[PDB]
Amino acid sequence: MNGIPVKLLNEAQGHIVSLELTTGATYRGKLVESEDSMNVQLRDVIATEPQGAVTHMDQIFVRGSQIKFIVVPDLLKNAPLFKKNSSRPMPPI
Amino acid sequence: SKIQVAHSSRLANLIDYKLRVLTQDGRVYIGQLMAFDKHMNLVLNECIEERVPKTQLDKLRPLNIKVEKRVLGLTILRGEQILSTVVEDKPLLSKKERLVRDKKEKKQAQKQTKLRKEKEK
Amino acid sequence: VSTPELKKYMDKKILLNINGSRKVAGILRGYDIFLNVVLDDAMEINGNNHQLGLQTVIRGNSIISLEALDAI
Amino acid sequence: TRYYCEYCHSYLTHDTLSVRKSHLVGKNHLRITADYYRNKARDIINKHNHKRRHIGKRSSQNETLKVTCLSNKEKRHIMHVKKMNQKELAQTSIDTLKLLYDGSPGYSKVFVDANRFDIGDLVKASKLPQRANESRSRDETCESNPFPRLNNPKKLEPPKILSQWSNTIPKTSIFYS
Amino acid sequence: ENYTRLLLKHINPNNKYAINPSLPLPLLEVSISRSSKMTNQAFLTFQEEADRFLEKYTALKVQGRKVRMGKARTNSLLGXXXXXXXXXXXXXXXXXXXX
Amino acid sequence: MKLVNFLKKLRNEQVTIELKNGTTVWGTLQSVSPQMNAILTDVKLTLPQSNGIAMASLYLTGGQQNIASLQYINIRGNTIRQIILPDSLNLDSLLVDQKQLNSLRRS
RNA sequence: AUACUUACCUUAAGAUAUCAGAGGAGAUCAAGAAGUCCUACUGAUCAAACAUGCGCUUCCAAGAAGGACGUUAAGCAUUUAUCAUUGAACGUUCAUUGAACAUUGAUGCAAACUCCUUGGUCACACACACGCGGAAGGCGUGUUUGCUGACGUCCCUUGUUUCAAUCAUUGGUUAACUGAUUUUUGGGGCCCUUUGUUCUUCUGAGAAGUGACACCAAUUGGUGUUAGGGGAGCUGGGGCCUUUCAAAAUUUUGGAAGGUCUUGGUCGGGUGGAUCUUAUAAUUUUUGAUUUA
Ligand SMILES: [Zn+2]
Repeated sequence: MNGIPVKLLNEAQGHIVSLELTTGATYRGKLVESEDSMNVQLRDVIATEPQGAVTHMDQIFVRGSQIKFIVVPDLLKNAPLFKKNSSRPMPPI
Repeated sequence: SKIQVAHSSRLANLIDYKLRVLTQDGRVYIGQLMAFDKHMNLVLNECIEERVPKTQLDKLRPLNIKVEKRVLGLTILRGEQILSTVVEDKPLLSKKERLVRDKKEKKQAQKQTKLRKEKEK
Repeated sequence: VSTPELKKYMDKKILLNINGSRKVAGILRGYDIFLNVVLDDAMEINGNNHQLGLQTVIRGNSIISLEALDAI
Repeated sequence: TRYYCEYCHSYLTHDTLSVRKSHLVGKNHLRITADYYRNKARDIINKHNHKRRHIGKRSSQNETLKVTCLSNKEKRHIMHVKKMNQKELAQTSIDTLKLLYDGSPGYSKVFVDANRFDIGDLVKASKLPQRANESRSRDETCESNPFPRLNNPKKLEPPKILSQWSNTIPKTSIFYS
Repeated sequence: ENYTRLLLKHINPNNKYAINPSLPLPLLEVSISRSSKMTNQAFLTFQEEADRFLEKYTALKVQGRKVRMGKARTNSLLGXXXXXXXXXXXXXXXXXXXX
Repeated sequence: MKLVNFLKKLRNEQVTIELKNGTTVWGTLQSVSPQMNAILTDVKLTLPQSNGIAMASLYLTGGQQNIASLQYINIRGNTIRQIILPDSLNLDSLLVDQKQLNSLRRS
């Protein structure tokens, strides 16, 4: 399945992220819902074109394979996904 | 940088090191890797991203280089648009300290499972 | 594997930016697991306008992003 | 297959999109979630630095000053007071301009929080599902409140003051109400 | 030649200390020994121009605390090579050293 | 039948690597990954005569002061264009592929 | 906590060292398959962990390294601050109409100050050559396992260090002397940022404890902490010495035992996780559209 980083992207739902795209566009806004395939949907999006302008989308849906990176907020530095030793409470049967 | 990186270590051994991962654009990300995956999606804590400008690139040609850094902090970079990663700083806490820390984490985890077994009773 | 969450945009006028400067505005008639997109009344906007026929379908490789021009 | 929820410490027997959405919107998940994030921050603020403090090696040390310790009950009390006060100073915002522009022609489009058009569609969409049992909007014009001092508004509130220095105020104000 | 003192013996082993002394003194001989007796002491050897540069000194080290200069009591080996027999002198000094 | 296993027989061997960018890399293989993420200690890497993206990607990797001498470089598989083996090595030994042999006995 | 109702969902596969023999599966056709599979069998290589060494190698105190998402700072130099249509005057200027961040910037060159975080500001010594415990890597040896772990000891102290006196015990020499250890008292130094004046609680160094404590939400839920040092017992490893036995030609090797020193510690499973194969070289990260022609 997923692996740690896209699990983090599944964690940072509804919080102010910033995306660069491969075009150089860095969308920024609240993260409505990410998928496992890194297609991410965003709201109140403020966009920076490659030309240097800035605009405001309301409701964007950027495809995963043109994301350059994504920045989540800082606090997720401390996240239970990163805990190397948290033991599993008897998986279901 | 005289850092003397571990001659038999790969990604999982490189954890919590300060990396200098480099991309297809030629942008550099600098920060603590805290996780990777199969596709080499990295997280990068406290990350700073540096470019060279097109103009400073002329000075880079065959020296002091005005690299442009923006600060991306906790970012989570992708395995598609990267090139290669190297290691820039060793982590904060040494091998004995990391080892004792992992011991304490495991003891606390076993204890939390004992508490789950107690609440289950 | 997972089909995308374009269900909110199901009848609402969206604007793809296709590929880097192509910008196509239509109504989202369909989506598959690859983000291949069936648009109705595609009207390619150059910064001059050009209409693109009744129905169209656009490759989910070429699609970079899409905005909901209609309110939700 | 199995989706372990690290907060809830429960499992999802088979991962799919809908059980993920329904779980992450679930109130149990949000409660354990909020407890955890608050918890990590109060741990990191509580956790003392305890640096190595590499002590250097050094005539003019003739003056000697008295330290001031406290009792363990006094320590615990003043720490509790500081905890409550940090928690106040973080949470508190400043009202004023809401209470200042109360009568205004376009107060009820601009400060009434989701009539602004910019953040406006959020608070309708950010409204929680209201499954359990049990707005001054744009309609307001000038002629709703013609003359605000007919129907008595409350006065401007008197400004707030540190209780630590509340004893040192001007006694006996000029001009009694 | 000139011997300098208080020159921070825990800087390096052999060549990086020769780089750090030449950097803060931005010479053809900078002898520094790892033995316990000669620890915070070093000897640079250029003789009259070296006497002029020693007369120029106020010099602090890259690790910190100020270095005191002084004239060499006998010579360095490079001064004896400049004055050049000498191989017999090196043999006699080695024979005195092993004694 | 994949040939990455070939490279997996090449730990502690000294190759060069030319990348899809145009970067040339000199330094031993410590390992290689399933999808050919090749990790390489004791690199010095060069850029032949130029590509500005490659100029940036060269300088920015530290220790540039145009040979850049680096302790340890992981290289992603889809960046490795071609890889020049040492000529001392005998190809007749390595391509035998004990897995392919066993599969011939499995048939 | 229990009940009821609704909504959603229920299984990708395989392997876990590799190679060669011993034996098995004692191979359903007239003495035999070939192969393939397993193993507390053995041999070889590899991987991982642990221990020990390497007279290994490198780095560890006003300055050195790194940073400023700071200033001096409008420091100095350069450049740029829309298009289309119509009218008028001599390509330009002005006016009207329609369409779509920032000049105190941006770019280049530096330079200086201030500030920030880290580090053995160790032990020794302060002198005329040609030390232990730290941190990071490399190599060697040995053990163990072929993935990993989960599921089904005692005592003292915690401000430290040194010096003198008193007393106790033990050893030696001829009641005296010397040495060691422990307790008490006192002085000197260093330090108390131990910032809450100290593993947790309480009291103003002492007392208690090793499920408890601390705290945020609404008794319940969540996270963290339960330490550090020293000594002894026991155990593991290395080095030296002695004795015995075997082999080879007094010497070498191997095994055992004792002493001394140093370092470290105090069977199963439809379980999950990790690694690697296969789907998987077709639009979403690894089988190329980032050398700009
Ligand atoms: Zn949950």
